[PDB]
Amino acid sequence: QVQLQQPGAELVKPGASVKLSCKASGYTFTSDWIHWVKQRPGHGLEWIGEIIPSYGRANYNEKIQKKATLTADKSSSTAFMQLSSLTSEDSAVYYCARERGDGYFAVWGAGTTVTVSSAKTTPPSVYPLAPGSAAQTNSMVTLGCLVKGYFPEPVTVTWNSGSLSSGVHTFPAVLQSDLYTLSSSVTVPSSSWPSETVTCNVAHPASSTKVDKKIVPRD
Amino acid sequence: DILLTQSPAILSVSPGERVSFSCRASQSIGTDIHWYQQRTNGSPRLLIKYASESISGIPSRFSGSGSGTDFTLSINSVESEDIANYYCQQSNRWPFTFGSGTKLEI
Amino acid sequence: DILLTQSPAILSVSPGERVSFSCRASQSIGTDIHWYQQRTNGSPRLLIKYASESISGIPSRFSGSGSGTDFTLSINSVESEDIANYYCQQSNRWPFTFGSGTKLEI
Amino acid sequence: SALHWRAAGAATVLLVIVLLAGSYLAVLAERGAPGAQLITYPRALWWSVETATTVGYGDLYPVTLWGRCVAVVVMVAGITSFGLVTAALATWFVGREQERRGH
Amino acid sequence: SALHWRAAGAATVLLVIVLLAGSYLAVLAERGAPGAQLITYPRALWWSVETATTVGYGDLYPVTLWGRCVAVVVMVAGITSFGLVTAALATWFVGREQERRGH
Ligand SMILES: CCCCCCCCCO
Ligand SMILES: CCCCCCCCCO
Ligand SMILES: [K+]
Ligand SMILES: [K+]
Ligand SMILES: [K+]
Ligand SMILES: [K+]
Repeated sequence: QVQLQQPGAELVKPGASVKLSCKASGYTFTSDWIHWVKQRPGHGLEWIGEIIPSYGRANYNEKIQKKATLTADKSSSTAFMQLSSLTSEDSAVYYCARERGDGYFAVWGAGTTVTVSSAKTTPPSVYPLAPGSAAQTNSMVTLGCLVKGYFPEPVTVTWNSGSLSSGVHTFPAVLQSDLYTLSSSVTVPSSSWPSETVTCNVAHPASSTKVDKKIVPRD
Repeated sequence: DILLTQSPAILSVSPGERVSFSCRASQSIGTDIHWYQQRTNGSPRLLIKYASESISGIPSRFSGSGSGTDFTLSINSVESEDIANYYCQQSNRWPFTFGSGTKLEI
Repeated sequence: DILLTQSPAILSVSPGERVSFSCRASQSIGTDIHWYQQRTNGSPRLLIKYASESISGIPSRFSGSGSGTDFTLSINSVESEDIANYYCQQSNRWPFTFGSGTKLEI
Repeated sequence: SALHWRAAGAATVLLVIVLLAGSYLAVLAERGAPGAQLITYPRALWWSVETATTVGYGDLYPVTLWGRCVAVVVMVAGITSFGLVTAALATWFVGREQERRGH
Repeated sequence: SALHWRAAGAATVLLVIVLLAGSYLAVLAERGAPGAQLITYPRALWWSVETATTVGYGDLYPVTLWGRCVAVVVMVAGITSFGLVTAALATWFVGREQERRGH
């Protein structure tokens, strides 16, 4: 089971603060340390700090301006990272990771995408992408879904609740007018569709929404 | 603090070919180096610990070697699923630090 | 004797921008490095001790980091009053020695 | 069982406790100090043992105030414990010699 | 209080005095010698302790004649003091065993 659970996203207005959480399960030892790592888009991994739940002491990277304050709740096995007075420079994915006191990060959380912006949250609109009536199909057929007008990142797109993974491409989102847009592609044998259903599932953490859109041939 | 240099930043190999990622530490760190794999939009995943120790669940294809200041992560016969960014990390001295990463291109 | 190299000798930054002064020791000196500020016609003033320890009376804006041979003095959001010469000094081995200094220009 | 044997046994158990606690506390005291090497538990236990026996190779050692205080406790506990074993052995020989003399 | 306990206590107090004096004198002897590291009081006290316990990590040590003479005094004081504690413990066990035998 997932050893470290982190929320998908957090939108923060410039100057405000946010408290990220990391719920741990599995074996827990008095020697465990919970680490936090920051990663800006297209960049590497940056160590932020660590905390030992059994004692409550925290240490921080001295090379960077201190934005975080780490705490831990033993009864709920949850570690927290309070980030305060954020700016766009603080926008990034923040991972939590567990170290058994022996130097390596045995496991990592899925990461929390933090976006520092004044813009407002907006759920995505999911539209179907089915071939036109004049499109000639091969032994395979390509379908998809358009996800536009959402903010902030990210959105997770799966096909048939995840049962369909092969032949799937989800393109990086593009930012225009304070809103993101992306499409996801799926290819299945031409014979299996529409006989066998194909649906895309779009989850938008920031708005706590998840919608499904069945892809059917045009009228 | 220990600086971990990973060069080249990008490594291009042909399918089924053996590849080697480099990690050099600014000072001797014994065998206290660990390697992680991070695929596009994924979280980091431990591949090798203490320079050459295998992790259960990781393909035998992956192996590590070295001690002191120079380390290597090797993949015997690369395949598509190995396309990702690879990072080294040291735990010899505080604070733990990460290398800047190397991308594998096929 | 330990040689302390401070380069560049002059650092130009825009108002409110973060700045970092560099100090490299000819050999490893742990965290036995201290930083001083000296304004035009003024006497030196201790800013940071043992590489990263705060001194009461000094603005939170000032911070230090590093260990071994490479050290850094940082100022978050520089302002006019920070215009001065900055010197590092080591106390790991006898005799104590000073770096040649870096001037902050805005 | 005579006192010296019981005290020797007790000293051994206490020493093992000090080694484990010292290992835990050394890591707690040293992480956060740039350059420190006594920062993972397995090698910290090794360090505690080579400190308690007074061997002190120099491969690992504390650089902080609290880590050094922990080290002093480990040192004293080790010296005292091995010293107590010596004292117990002496008592044993003394008792045996008295007998051999008819006392 | 019996002699061995009083002597043990006294030895401890004397050792603490030697550690403090040794720390002060080590810095006095070492500053002025190019390359010397035993030159600030806090680490000199740490050095005096790891010397008196005979651990000797090698992180710090005297390079001058007078600093080395100071070190020898610290070493001898530490060995003698811990040795005296061992001797006191042996006396205690000996006394207890005699009793257990009805003497
Ligand atoms: C024996 C000395 C006390 C235990 C170590 C405490 C460390 C506190 C954090 O720095
Ligand atoms: C125990 C040796 C005498 C104390 C040290 C004296 C140093 C004098 C200056 O060099
Ligand atoms: K010894
Ligand atoms: K020794
Ligand atoms: K050595
Ligand atoms: K050495």
